[PDB]
Amino acid sequence: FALAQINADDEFIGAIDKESAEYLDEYATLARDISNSLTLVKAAFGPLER
Amino acid sequence: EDMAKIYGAVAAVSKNVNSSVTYEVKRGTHELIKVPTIPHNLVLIQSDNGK
Repeated sequence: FALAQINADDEFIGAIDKESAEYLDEYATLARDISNSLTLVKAAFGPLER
Repeated sequence: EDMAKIYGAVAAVSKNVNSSVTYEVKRGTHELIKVPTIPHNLVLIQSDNGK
């Protein structure tokens, strides 16, 4: 009922641009953390029996 | 640095193996006391006149 239109201020565009850079740094960091952990498991542990 | 961390983790696990155990077995071993005098339990009774 009270839907309001969206105003794209210049600050909001800059806000998303800073977030875009942060997400890339986060995605790169998480991938490295995942890759390191996968390598650790292969050498640290083996198969589990009953 | 990550490879240094990973290898340290693996090296610690590989050292967790166990070599052997050591213990002293002493059950059933009791000390011995030493008896100086032999009990004879003998008494000599004589008459006053020696009859």
